[PDB]
Amino acid sequence: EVQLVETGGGLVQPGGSLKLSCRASGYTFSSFAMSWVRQAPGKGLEWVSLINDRGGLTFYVDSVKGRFTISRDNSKNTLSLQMHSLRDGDTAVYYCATGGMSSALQSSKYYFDFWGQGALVTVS
Amino acid sequence: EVQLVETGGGLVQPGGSLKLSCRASGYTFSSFAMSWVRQAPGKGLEWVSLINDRGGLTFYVDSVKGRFTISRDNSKNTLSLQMHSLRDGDTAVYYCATGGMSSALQSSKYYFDFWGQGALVTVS
Amino acid sequence: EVQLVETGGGLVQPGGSLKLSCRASGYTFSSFAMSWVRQAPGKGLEWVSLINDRGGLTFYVDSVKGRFTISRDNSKNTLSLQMHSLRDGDTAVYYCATGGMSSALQSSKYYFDFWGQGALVTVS
Amino acid sequence: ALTQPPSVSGSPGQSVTISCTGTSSDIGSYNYVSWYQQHPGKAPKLMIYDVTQRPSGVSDRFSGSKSGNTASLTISGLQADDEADYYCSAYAGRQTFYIFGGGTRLTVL
Amino acid sequence: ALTQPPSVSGSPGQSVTISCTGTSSDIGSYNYVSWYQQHPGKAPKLMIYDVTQRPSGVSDRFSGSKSGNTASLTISGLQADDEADYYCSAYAGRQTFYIFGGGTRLTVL
Amino acid sequence: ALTQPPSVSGSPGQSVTISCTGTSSDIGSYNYVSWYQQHPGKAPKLMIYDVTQRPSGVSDRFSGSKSGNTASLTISGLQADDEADYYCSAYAGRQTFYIFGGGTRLTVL
Amino acid sequence: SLGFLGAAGSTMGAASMTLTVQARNLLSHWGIKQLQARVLAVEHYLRDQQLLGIWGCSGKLICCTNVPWNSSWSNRNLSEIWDNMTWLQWDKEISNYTQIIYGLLEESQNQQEKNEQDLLALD
Amino acid sequence: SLGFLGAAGSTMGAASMTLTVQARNLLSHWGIKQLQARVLAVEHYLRDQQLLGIWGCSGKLICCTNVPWNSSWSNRNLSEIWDNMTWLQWDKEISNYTQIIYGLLEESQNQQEKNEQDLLALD
Amino acid sequence: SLGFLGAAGSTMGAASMTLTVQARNLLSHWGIKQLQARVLAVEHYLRDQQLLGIWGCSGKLICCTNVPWNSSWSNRNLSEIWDNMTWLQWDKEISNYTQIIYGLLEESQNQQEKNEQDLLALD
Ligand SMILES: *[C@@H]1O[C@H](CO)[C@@H](O[C@@H]2O[C@H](CO)[C@@H](O)[C@H](O)[C@H]2NC(C)=O)[C@H](O)[C@H]1NC(C)=O
Ligand SMILES: *[C@@H]1O[C@H](CO)[C@@H](O)[C@H](O)[C@H]1NC(C)=O
Ligand SMILES: *[C@@H]1O[C@H](CO)[C@@H](O)[C@H](O)[C@H]1NC(C)=O
Ligand SMILES: *[C@@H]1O[C@H](CO)[C@@H](O)[C@H](O)[C@H]1NC(C)=O
Ligand SMILES: *[C@@H]1O[C@H](CO)[C@@H](O)[C@H](O)[C@H]1NC(C)=O
Ligand SMILES: *[C@@H]1O[C@H](CO)[C@@H](O)[C@H](O)[C@H]1NC(C)=O
Ligand SMILES: *[C@@H]1O[C@H](CO)[C@@H](O)[C@H](O)[C@H]1NC(C)=O
Ligand SMILES: *[C@@H]1O[C@H](CO)[C@@H](O)[C@H](O)[C@H]1NC(C)=O
Ligand SMILES: *[C@@H]1O[C@H](CO)[C@@H](O)[C@H](O)[C@H]1NC(C)=O
Ligand SMILES: *[C@@H]1O[C@H](CO)[C@@H](O)[C@H](O)[C@H]1NC(C)=O
Repeated sequence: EVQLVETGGGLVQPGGSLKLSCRASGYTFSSFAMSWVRQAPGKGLEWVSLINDRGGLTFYVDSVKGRFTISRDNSKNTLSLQMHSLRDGDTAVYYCATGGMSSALQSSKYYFDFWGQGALVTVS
Repeated sequence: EVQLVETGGGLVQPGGSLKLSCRASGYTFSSFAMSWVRQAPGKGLEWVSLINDRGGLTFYVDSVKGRFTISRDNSKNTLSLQMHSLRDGDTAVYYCATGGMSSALQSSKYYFDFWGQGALVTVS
Repeated sequence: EVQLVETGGGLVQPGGSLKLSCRASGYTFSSFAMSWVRQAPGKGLEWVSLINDRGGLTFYVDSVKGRFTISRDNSKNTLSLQMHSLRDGDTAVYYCATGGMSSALQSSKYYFDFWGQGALVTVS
Repeated sequence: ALTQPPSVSGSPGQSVTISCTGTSSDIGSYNYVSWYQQHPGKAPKLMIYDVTQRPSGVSDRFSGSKSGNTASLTISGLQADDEADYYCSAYAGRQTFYIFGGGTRLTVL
Repeated sequence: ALTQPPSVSGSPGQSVTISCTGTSSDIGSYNYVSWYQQHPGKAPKLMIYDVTQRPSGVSDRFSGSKSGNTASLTISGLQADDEADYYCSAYAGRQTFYIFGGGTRLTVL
Repeated sequence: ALTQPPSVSGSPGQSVTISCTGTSSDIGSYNYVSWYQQHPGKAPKLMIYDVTQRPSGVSDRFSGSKSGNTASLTISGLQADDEADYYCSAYAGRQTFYIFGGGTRLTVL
Repeated sequence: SLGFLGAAGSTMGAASMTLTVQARNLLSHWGIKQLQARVLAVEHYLRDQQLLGIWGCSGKLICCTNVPWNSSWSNRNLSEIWDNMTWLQWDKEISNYTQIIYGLLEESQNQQEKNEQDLLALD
Repeated sequence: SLGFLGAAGSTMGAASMTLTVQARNLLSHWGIKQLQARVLAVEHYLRDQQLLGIWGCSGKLICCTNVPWNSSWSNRNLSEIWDNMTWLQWDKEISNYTQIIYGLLEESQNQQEKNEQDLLALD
Repeated sequence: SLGFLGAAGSTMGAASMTLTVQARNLLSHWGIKQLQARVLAVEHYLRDQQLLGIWGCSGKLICCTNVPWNSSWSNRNLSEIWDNMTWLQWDKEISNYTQIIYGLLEESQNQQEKNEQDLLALD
C-alpha cells in the first residue's frame, strides 16, 4: 500500500502565499520523482510542477514558473510546495503525485503512479 | 550536363502522406548540399528544406518542421523528402536543387545553382 | 569630479545614420562600464545600449539590436555610438552614462553612477 | 491542449472507446500517453501508461492504442462501477511536460 | 515599463513617498533598484541604488525600501530644491537589462 | 518576407532593373543575395549569386548590386527572349535559412 | 565515503556516485623499477584520458553519448543492470564487446565534430 | 609580457590576466636524477589537471563554479581582494581553507554531473 | 581505415577524416634509454594537449576559433588548400607563421575567457 496525504492550508487572500506539504509512505521516497497536479472545481486535471528524485531539478508550467517553489526533504519523506502571489485562477484541488520522471538509470515513466487524497486550495 | 529528376508522387488526400524522390547525375553527388523549394501554382518560390552533403544535418521551415523529413542516400545518388500530414496549403511544384549549404572546408554557396523540373504535389 | 561631454550631432534625415560620441575625464575610463540612455522629449528615460569596460561585450535594447553599434576607445577616453537607419520614433536626448555593469571582479552595480548632459537627436 | 469528447456512453457489458486528439509534438512524437480514471469525490487512479501498458491492479477490460496523433482507450465489459471522468496525460517534451486537457464522463446504461 | 504614479506632492517639511510597481521577473527578482532625480533642463542624477543605498554627495533625506514587486522612495521633509522628475530603474535580467518607469513630477507646495 | 515590384517592362535594347527590399537581418547583414530567372512552364535557373557574381553559362547582360537593405538586378541590352518571372533569394541566418520574394514579371515590349 | 574501491561490491547505481573517490587514486638499480612503475602509471592514465578525448568525453566522469545500445551486447533491462548487478559482473558480462563499443564511440565523435564544424560554418 | 612570474607582485586583478604565461612554463647514474625530475614535473602537472577535471574545469584557466563563498574563509570584500592584494598574500590567507574548498568543489560537480544526466534523460 | 599515416599523401580534406587514427598512436643503459623515450613521448603529448587547452580546444580534434585568417600567411583559397594539396605541403608553407598564429590563438582565448567570466557574472 502506498499513501500520499496532503496537510496544506485552505483560503488565502489574493497576493498572499500558501505552503502545501505531502506526507508520503509505503515506498522508498528517494527512489521516485514527485509532482503537483491541480484540478479547478469545475475543470479537468492540470499539471503544476515536477521535482526529480534527488530534488536537484524542478520544472513548472509557465503560468506558475515565477510564483511556485517545489522542494523535497528525503530524510522526513515529505514534499513541499510554496505558492506565492496566489491568484483567483489558482483555486483548485491540489493532488500530490508520485511519478512523472526517471533519474536516467531507472526505466522510463512519464506518467504518474500514485495520487494523494488532494488538498483544497481557494483564493478569495 | 547536370540533371535532377524528381521521380516522386502526385495527388494525395488531405491528412495523408507522400514521398518524393530526386535522382541526380552529371556531378559528384556527395559534394553538394541539397534542398527542396516549393512553388504554389499561383505564387513564387518558397524554400522548404535543406540537407548537408553528408546528410547528417537537416533544416526545415517552421511550417513543415514537424511534418517533413529530408534524407539522402549517397550510394544511389538519391535525395528524398517524406511529407506527412499534407494539407491544402502544401499544394505546390516541388523543385530539387543542388545547394544552400557547404561543409565548412568548401567555398560558401547559398546559391541553389542546378534545378530539376519539379514534381507536382496536390492535396484534394 | 567626473565630467562626461557628448559631442555628437543633433539632426539626421529618416533612413540615414548619425554617430554620437562622449568624451570623459575625472576617473579611470577603462575601470567602468558605460551605457547610452535616451529620453524622448515628452517621455521618461529609456535604456538604449550598454558596453563593458574592456569593450568586447555589448548589449542593446531589442528595439535597436539591428541598428545601433556601441563601442569604446580605451586609448584616449571616448565612448561612441553609431546609429543606423534612424526613425522618427528615435528622436530623443541621448545621455552618456557611466555604470550599469561590473566585470565579475568588481562590486556589483546594475545602476548608473555618472551622467553627461546629453545630445539632442532629431530625426526629420 | 488535447481535444477529448466531454462524454461517452454505452450498453453495460459492451465496449466503449474514449479518445484524445493531440498534435505531432505530443501524442505523435512521444509514446508516453497515459489514461486516468477519476471517480467523483476521489483522486484520479492510473489506468493505462505508455499508451498500451496497464499497471498491476487494473483488470484486462481497460486497454489503449494510438495512431497518428490520436490516442484511445477501449473499455470492454462495462460495469456499473466504471462511471468516472477519464483523462489523458500526454508527454510533450521538456518544455511542456504534461498535457491533461480533456475529461470524458462515462455513463454506463 | 514600470508603473509609478504622477504628481506626488506635499508641503515643505512633510514626508512623501514615491513608489513604482514592477513584476516578478524584475523588482521582485533582483534587488537592484535605483532612483534618479531629473530637474527640468538637467540630466538625471543618481539618488538611490541597490534599493536602500545612496551615493556619497547627497543628503540623508533620500532613502528607500522594497517589498514584493514594489519599490519605494522616501524623501523625508521636502525642500524647494526637490522639485524634479523622479524615475525608477530596475535590473530585469540578461535579456532586458533595465526597465524604467514614467516620471513622477514632485511638487513642493 | 521580401517585397518586389509585381512587374517591370522595357523595349528590346533598353536597360531594366528589378529591386528587392528586405530588412537588416537578411539583405543588409548578409551578402548572399541571389537572383533567379523562371520562364513560364520551366524550372527557375540561377542568374546571379553572392549579390554581384554570375554563374558560368549565362551572358553578362545580367548584373547585380546591393545598397543598404535593397538588392538590385540590372538587365542591360534586353533581348526579345528575356521574358520571365524573376525572384530574389536572401540568406536570413541559422534560424531561418532562405527568404524568397514575390516574382517580378519582366515583359519585353 | 567508502574510500578507494569501497563501492566495488555495491550495485552499479550506487557505485556510479563514487567515481571521484577512486579517480584521484590513479595518479597517486632500484631507481629504475620505481621510476618505470611511475611512468607506467602515467601512461595508463594518459591512454584513458586520450581515449575519453577521442570520444568527446574529456573532463567528464559520466559522459552521455549518441551510440544506441543494440541489445546484443547485453539484453538485460536497466533495473537488473543498475540495481541488481555490480560493475565487476557487468565488466565480465560485456568484456567481449568493449572493443566494438569503443570503435562506435570513436566513429560517433568523428561525425559529431564534422557536424559541429558545419553548423559553425553557417552565418 | 611581464615574464614567467612578472605579475607575482601585482594585484590579483592584474596577475589573473597572465595565467597563460605561467601555464606554458609548467611542462618545460645522472639519468636517474634527470628522469625523476621530469617524471615529478609531469606527475604534478597531471595531479592539477585531474583535479580540475574532477571539478568540471578541464581545459579552462578561469573556471567559474557553483560553490558559494563562505564569509568564514575570508571576510574581505571583492574590491579589497582583487584591487589591494597579491596572489601570494591571498594564498597565505586562504591556506587553511583550501582543502575544504576543494572538497566542496568536488561535491558540486558530482551533483551537477548527475543533474546533467537527468536533464539529458528527458525525451 | 587507411592506417596510422595512410592519409599522409591524401588531400587536406580527406585527411581530416582520420584524425583519430593518428591521435590514438601518439602514446603507444637500457632502462634509462627506455625511460627517456617514454618520458619524452609523454612530454610531447602533454605539451600539445596543454597548448590546445590554452587555446580553448581541450578535448577536441577539430577546433574552430575566433582568430581571422590573414592573407599574408597564405592567400590560397579553400579549393587550393582542402583539395589539390596535402598536409605536408601545407606545413611546409605554414612554417614562418606558425608561432604568430599560436600567439594569436592564445590571446583570443584569453579574451574569450574574460568575456565568459563577465557574462556569467551578470545576475
Ligand atoms: C609595483 O608597485 C608599483 C607602485 O608601488 C606599481 O606602479 C604604479 O603604482 C601605482 C599605484 O597607484 C599605479 O597607479 C600605477 O599604474 C603603477 N604603474 C604601472 C606602470 O602600472 C607597479 O605597477 C607594481 N608592479 C607590478 C608588477 O604590479
Ligand atoms: C553488501 O550487500 C548488502 C546486502 O544487504 C548491502 O546492504 C550492502 O550495502 C552491500 N555492501 C556494499 C559495500 O555495497
Ligand atoms: C527485467 O528483466 C527481468 C528478467 O530478466 C524481469 O524479471 C524484470 O521484471 C525486468 N524488469 C523490468 C523493469 O522490466
Ligand atoms: C560556512 O562555514 C560555517 C562553519 O561553521 C558553516 O556553519 C556555514 O554553514 C558555512 N556556510 C556556507 C554558505 O558554506
Ligand atoms: C572593503 O573593506 C575595506 C576595509 O578597510 C573598506 O575600507 C572598503 O571600503 C571596503 N570596500 C567595499 C567596496 O565595500
Ligand atoms: C592556520 O592555522 C594555524 C594553526 O596554528 C594558525 O596559526 C594560522 O594563523 C591559520 N592561518 C590562517 C590563514 O587562518
Ligand atoms: C592518390 O592519388 C590518387 C589520384 O592520383 C587518388 O585516387 C588516391 O586516392 C590518392 N591516395 C590517397 C591515399 O589519398
Ligand atoms: C597580416 O600580416 C601582415 C604582416 O606584415 C600585417 O602587416 C597585417 O597587419 C596582418 N593583417 C591582419 C589583418 O592581421
Ligand atoms: C583558387 O585559386 C586558384 C589560383 O590558381 C584559382 O585557379 C582557383 O580558381 C581559385 N578558386 C576559387 C574557388 O576561387
Ligand atoms: C621563411 O623564411 C626563410 C628565411 O630564409 C625563407 O627562405 C622561407 O622561404 C620563408 N618561408 C616561407 C614559407 O615563406
